[PDB]
Amino acid sequence: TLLCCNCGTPIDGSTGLVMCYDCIKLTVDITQGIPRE
Amino acid sequence: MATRTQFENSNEIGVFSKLTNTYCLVAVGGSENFYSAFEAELGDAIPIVHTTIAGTRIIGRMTAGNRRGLLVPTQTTDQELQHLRNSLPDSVKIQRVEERLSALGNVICCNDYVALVHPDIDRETEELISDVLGVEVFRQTISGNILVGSYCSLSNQGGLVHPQTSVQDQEELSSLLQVPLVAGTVNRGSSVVGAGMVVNDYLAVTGLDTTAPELSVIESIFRL
Amino acid sequence: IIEPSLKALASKYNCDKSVCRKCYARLPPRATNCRKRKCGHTNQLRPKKKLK
Amino acid sequence: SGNGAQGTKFRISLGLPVGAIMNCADNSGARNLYIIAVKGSGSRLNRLPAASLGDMVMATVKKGKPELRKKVMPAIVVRQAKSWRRRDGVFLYFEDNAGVIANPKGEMKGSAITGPVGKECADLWPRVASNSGVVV
Amino acid sequence: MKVEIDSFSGAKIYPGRGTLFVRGDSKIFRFQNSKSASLFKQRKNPRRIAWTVLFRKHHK
RNA sequence: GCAGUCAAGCGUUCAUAGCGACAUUGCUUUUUGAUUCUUCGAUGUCGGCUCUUCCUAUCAUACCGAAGCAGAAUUCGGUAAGCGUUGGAUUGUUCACCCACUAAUAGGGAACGUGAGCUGGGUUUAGACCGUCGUGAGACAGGUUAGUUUUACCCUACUGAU
Ligand SMILES: [Zn+2]
Ligand SMILES: [Zn+2]
Repeated sequence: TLLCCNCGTPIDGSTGLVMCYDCIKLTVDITQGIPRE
Repeated sequence: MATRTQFENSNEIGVFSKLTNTYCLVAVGGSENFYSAFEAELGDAIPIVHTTIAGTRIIGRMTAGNRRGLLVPTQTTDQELQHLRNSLPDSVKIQRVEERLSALGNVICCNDYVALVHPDIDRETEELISDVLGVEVFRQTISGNILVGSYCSLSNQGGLVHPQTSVQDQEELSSLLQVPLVAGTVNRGSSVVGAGMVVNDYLAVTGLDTTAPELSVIESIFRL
Repeated sequence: IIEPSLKALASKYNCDKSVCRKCYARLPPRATNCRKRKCGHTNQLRPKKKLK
Repeated sequence: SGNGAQGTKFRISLGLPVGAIMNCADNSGARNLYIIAVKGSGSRLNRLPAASLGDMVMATVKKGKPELRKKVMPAIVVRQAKSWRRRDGVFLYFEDNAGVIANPKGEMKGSAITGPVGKECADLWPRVASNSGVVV
Repeated sequence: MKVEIDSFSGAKIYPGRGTLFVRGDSKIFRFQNSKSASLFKQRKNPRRIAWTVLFRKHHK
């Protein structure tokens, strides 16, 4: 029972997790620093 | 309401401040911006004190206080005790505790009526807590995190915990403390809510990265 | 407030200049050679770029 | 020093250099930390760098939770056994060199710290002070 | 300005002099000199060391 | 290896903001090649440790100028060599590669600095093993292993003392 704390609306689990899946998909990136060609 | 600020460049306010329903504490570190964020929404019935206990700026974690008492560790000196006593109302009694867990603000999550506390505190210290602050104590944990005053922010109107807290844990704790809780975060995912922010009955202060989704919960849980 | 007359006045000193091609020395717009010895008094000048 | 460090720390006797293995004091599942390098270090021929209390280092894990080890990560010391001096003249020393895992900005990885912690690190890193029960 | 007491010998410790020791259980120990500091590391008991306050107070 | 002039043309249309043809003049001895001029009745021959100084063709630092230089961040450029320019894995290694910090981890010289200064891992004696060649003794600039490193009390220099 938390809030997505970026958008707000997504009440997620307390298994140990962060802002909403859509929010981490669209805003957060962890593949930077590479050319794709 | 909830203000947002930074002590120097830190978004952690509960580390450098200790806010109650009758007094407040701050660290002497400049930033009149940081001091105005308290002076603004307050009256002269709440006196602010610029202090540094044990030669430290980490006062909100090294202290734990209420609206009628203040607990400080054995490492602070008579000079600081006296600057506090000559600058704080006489309605509170200050006591220099003499126990191991020097970080009182991490091991005590206190308000006017109830006090979550760390398990391994001495039985002669918990009784002093009850004596001074005038409070009943409970000693379990938050959700395995035994640092209650750091992983749980709390008032008499509302309470907040970190996002690992089970729903059974929330129900149990809300029943014991007799105030509704809710398990969110602050300053963009910072699970350390008892330190990343600080709250009163009619006031909260967080960091500039405390976004509006977090401020909404903070203004929903604590106003009531 | 911009005061475009004062903008044109300001351009006389920081924008209405030329630059030598070799030494990169700023020079007057009405120049015929560079006035520094080490370059060579070269008659190969260029104007300063204001736009873009 | 300002890799998320709040203020400026006074000098502390350089206790534990590279090659050192200090205990870990958090609940991150790591049981020791092998220092390899230091931040803010100075460069002099044949002087291997060193780390003092409060300092941030680069570390490797040599025991615990194999999803942690075989990679470099930042760490922060919280105890050392080399006797340093506070400006009130007193000398003091712990009995074990010990540190903590963290991210480069100063945020910890675990949730609590077993054992005591130095004032000279708690005043400098607030997140450390939040996760600490005992400060000296 | 405050004055401390050694944990081993019970000697007054003025500012500037002696080491200090923080054990793993956080119990803090002050040592006026290397003598008491090392007699602590050798696990000696002050109640058996003749020149200490604990000895002299138990012996009355 | 470095520099200068011509610069087809690439560089959102906008020959040098920048990169790059054809060539062309030409520099240093800090590179190979060539010579055989000095040493064949002793110039002790690799690298590393140490230590000092000098050069600038500036990696950073300081001050300036120009940029498809808003800011931020970068690039180029000018004086400028005052100060600094690392810890480590593998390798004998110079060279190289990689990890990490760092303001930076620039290039070079002094008999390819430096063995009566060290070391001796390597090369470069004799022992011995393998592979290939050879009928054979034996060869290999191929691999591997073991293998004595000398003297200063003189003159000068230098450091300090009368
Ligand atoms: Zn979301
Ligand atoms: Zn010129």
